[PDB]
Amino acid sequence: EVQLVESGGGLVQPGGSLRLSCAASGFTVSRNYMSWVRQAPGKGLEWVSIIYSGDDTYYADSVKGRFTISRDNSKNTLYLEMNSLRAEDTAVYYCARGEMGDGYYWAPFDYWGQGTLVTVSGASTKGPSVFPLAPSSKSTSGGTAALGCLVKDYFPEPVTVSWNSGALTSGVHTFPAVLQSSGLYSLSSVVTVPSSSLGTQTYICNVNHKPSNTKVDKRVEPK
Amino acid sequence: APLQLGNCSVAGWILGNPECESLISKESWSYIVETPNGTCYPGYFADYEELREQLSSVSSFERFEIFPKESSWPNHTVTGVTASCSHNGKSSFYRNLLWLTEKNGLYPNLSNSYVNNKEKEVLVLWGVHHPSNIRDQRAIYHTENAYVSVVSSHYSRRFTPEIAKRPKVRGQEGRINYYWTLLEPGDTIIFEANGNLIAPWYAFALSRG
Amino acid sequence: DIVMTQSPDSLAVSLGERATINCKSSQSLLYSSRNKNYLAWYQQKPGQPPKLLIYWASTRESGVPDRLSGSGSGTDFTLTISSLQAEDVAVYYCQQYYSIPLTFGGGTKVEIKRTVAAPSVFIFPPSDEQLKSGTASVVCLLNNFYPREAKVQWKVDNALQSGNSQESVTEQDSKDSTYSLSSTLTLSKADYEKHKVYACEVTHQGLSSPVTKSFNRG
Ligand SMILES: *[C@@H]1O[C@H](CO)[C@@H](O[C@@H]2O[C@H](CO)[C@@H](O)[C@H](O)[C@H]2NC(C)=O)[C@H](O)[C@H]1NC(C)=O
Repeated sequence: EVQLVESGGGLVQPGGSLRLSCAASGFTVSRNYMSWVRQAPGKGLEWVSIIYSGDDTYYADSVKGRFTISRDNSKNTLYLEMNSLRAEDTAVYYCARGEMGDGYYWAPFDYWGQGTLVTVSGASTKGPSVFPLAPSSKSTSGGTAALGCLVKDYFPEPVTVSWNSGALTSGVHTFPAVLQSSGLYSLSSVVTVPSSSLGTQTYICNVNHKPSNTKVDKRVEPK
Repeated sequence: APLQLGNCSVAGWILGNPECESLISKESWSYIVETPNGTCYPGYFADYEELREQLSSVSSFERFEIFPKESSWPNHTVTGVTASCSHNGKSSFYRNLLWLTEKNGLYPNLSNSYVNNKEKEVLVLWGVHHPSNIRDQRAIYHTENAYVSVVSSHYSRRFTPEIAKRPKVRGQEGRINYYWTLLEPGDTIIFEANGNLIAPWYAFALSRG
Repeated sequence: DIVMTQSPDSLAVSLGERATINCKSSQSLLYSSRNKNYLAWYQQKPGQPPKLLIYWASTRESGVPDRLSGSGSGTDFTLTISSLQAEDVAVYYCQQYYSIPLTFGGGTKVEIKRTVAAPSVFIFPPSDEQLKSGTASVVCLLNNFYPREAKVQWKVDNALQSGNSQESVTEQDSKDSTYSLSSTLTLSKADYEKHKVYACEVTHQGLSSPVTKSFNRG
């Protein structure tokens, strides 16, 4: 019941502004603690801002004066209008809840959002190139075949790879992307299936790159 | 002949909340009629249920001046007020408490005591301010590690105000925790501090039961 | 600004063993009024948001297993896993909701020790689609191994490669405690077809000898 749907992230140039949204259902935002907590890639968690009670606002000194938090009760949404964004602001921002009882003492973050990524760079987005990692006898050690896709040359993070529109989850391993010398990202997402179902089952890796509005569906077939 | 408090609570009544100026203490009552947050300037009222039990039925109730404002406190400013305790569009404070601050940029060590000559039980109240940041701890008391010691023949406790920025209540980031005790006839209570003390201003002598 | 410090920075114990996560605060998390300690413990599995496991230092939330428990009062707090399971592989932060700024700890990465698993190696030649563009990326795969320490060396006609290959490792699977590694050898089109034999050699604890998979066209 209690979910937190976030939206508003993506790529922004240094100095630019961006507005984050958090759709809520299962509790009243005007009657609970609402907080933003960002996490730099590969770094610890960091609190950012809050809003509570009669729309009183605290902020962290690292983003104070640049960010402004707000909310809309008729829409049941949390907002974080960001201004003068810097490179160190590149983080996945999370949506947070707390049971505001008496409003005298603080509360932890019991329910969280799934996280949206904000990339502060000026290189602009470019579409990923998807290539089939076709299986063969060199990728068949025994009674199991290995196949995947190579999502190469894109910017910025992230990309979401699924197989057969999410109907294939057992054995799928999508690896973290790597930043190559050119300045673009590249990763590979593989899946281990029984080598008997190669000629009978069709396989489609599904890649989506929101910052470039790109959606690629590549079939993988044996060589 | 019970009590009628109206809007005010016992916390608001006994602390002297300026919103309760209409209420005058009568010598006795069998039981209290409340309409219960009464703490003007937010904080924790310690042993509030215990105090309402002692104040249920009293006799020979009296409200006397325990620590005079213009004498008991040399080398300390006593006119500290706050906007959370407004009184007709003007900042004020509890009518039974004094909020002690700096004077000439100095909060000297504190010492004062009261001797129960009323030949009855004297209810004595005080508070401990918990500021919201280190900067306002120095600006009001000139000491980061403050101590408050309340000692009598039947109650001895020592408080350490910790600096913490809590959620806003009455538009205030800091709290004042409220405390009380009962002083037997012939007993002496002694207050010592160097900051964050809400010393008693009036106190109540009473016959309990 | 309360400084939340955790110990250790990475914890690896066998399945069913006993794991402790210790969090020391820069200030007492207790209130003079009552007796409740405003510390919380969170879990963060890879790719997921944090998940509150313990609030009020000791109390658990609904749905959290019993093997988890939080102890401590004052400036010293502890998360403890009595019988560590497979799905417990995650990062754990302690965070104070005492005063604001609300601050978390550095994080404690918990990992499972198990039996030595040897990886299964497969190699993928670049598809004709990428070669037409003018780039050759050979991918060497390492499905499931333990431990995570693994060396991948590229050979192009028996030539040890360095400076043109890149690799990334998946975090520990929360079911069978494996990891996975892929290395992407990015070459140009002129240098791919100029050569013939390409082979990724793998050395590991579970492997008695360096294993090599190779294709020969290009
Ligand atoms: C408050 O100020 C001083 C605190 O000791 C009291 O006496 C003065 O002491 C300072 C040195 O500490 C010197 O200036 C003099 O010895 C004292 N000056 C005066 C004017 O008394 C002073 O008595 C205290 N205030 C009152 C009203 O008594």
